Amino acid sequence: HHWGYGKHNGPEHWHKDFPIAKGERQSPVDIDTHTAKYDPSLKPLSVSYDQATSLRILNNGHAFNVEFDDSQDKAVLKGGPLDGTYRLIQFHFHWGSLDGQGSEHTVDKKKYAAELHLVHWNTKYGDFGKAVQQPDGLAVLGIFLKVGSAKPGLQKVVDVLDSIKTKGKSADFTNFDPRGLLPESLDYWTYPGSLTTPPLLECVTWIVLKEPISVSSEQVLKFRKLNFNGEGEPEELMVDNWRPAQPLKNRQIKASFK
Ligand SMILES: NS(=O)(=O)c1ccccc1Cl
Ligand SMILES: [Zn+2]
Repeated sequence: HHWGYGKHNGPEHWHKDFPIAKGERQSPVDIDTHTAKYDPSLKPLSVSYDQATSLRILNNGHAFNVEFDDSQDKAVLKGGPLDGTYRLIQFHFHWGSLDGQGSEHTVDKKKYAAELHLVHWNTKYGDFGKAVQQPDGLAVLGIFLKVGSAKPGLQKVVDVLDSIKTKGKSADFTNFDPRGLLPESLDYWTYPGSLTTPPLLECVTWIVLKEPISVSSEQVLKFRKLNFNGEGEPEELMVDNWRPAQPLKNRQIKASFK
C-alpha cells in the first residue's frame, strides 16, 4: 500500500508515487564541512519561541508531531538566510534502531542518533498548505541529537509517548516550551531543499545547527518503543524513520560561521 520505511515501501520506492524524489533540490544531504562556504552576509538567526502555544502530540504512523497554534505570530523564526517571518507549526524527530544511525542529514558522513525538525511556514503565503507549494515556503530548523547526558527539556515529550503508542493516537500537550530543545550555539549550515518525507515538495530552506543536543540512552529508548502500526495491528517498532542523504547536485551549502 502506501509509503513508509520498510523493505517494500521505503525510500528507494518513493519515486514511483513521488517522481520529485529524484529532483534537483532533495533532502536530506551530507554536509561536507570542508566544502561549505562561510557566508559573512548571513545574519544571526532569530528564534522567538517565548510565546509558543503547543496544543497536541500525535502519532501519524511515520513519527510523532508536537503541534503548535500557528494562527498568530506567537513562535517565529526569522533572520539567518530567511526573508520574512516563518511561524512554528510543528516539530518531530527521525531516529534510529541503534545509536549509530537515525539522523537524516549527516556531517562529513557522520550519522547522529536522531535529528529534530522544527517546521516553520512563511506567513506571506497565509497557510501551511499554500506555503509548501512555494520555493521559499518552509524553513525547517534541523538539530542533531547524540546519546550522552539527558536533555531535561525533552522529558515531558518522552513521558507522554506511552499514551500515543500507535498510529492515529493523539494527546493534549499544552504548555510545552520548545526553547528547552535548543543547543547553546545557533551556528548553522543552510541550503535549499525539500520535505524529507512524501510528498517531498521542494519548498524548504534548511537551517541545520552545527551544535548537537545530547539526550540520554533511556530517552531515545522511549522513542523506539513507539509503533508504526495502529492499535490492534501486529507491532512494528517505530525505528529508522529517516531518509538517507540525497545527491547535492547543483547546490552550495553555506555556513554562518568559520
Ligand atoms: N521531515 S521534514 O522535512 O521536516 C517535514 C516532514 C513533514 C512535513 C513537513 C516537513 Cl518540513
Ligand atoms: Zn523531519
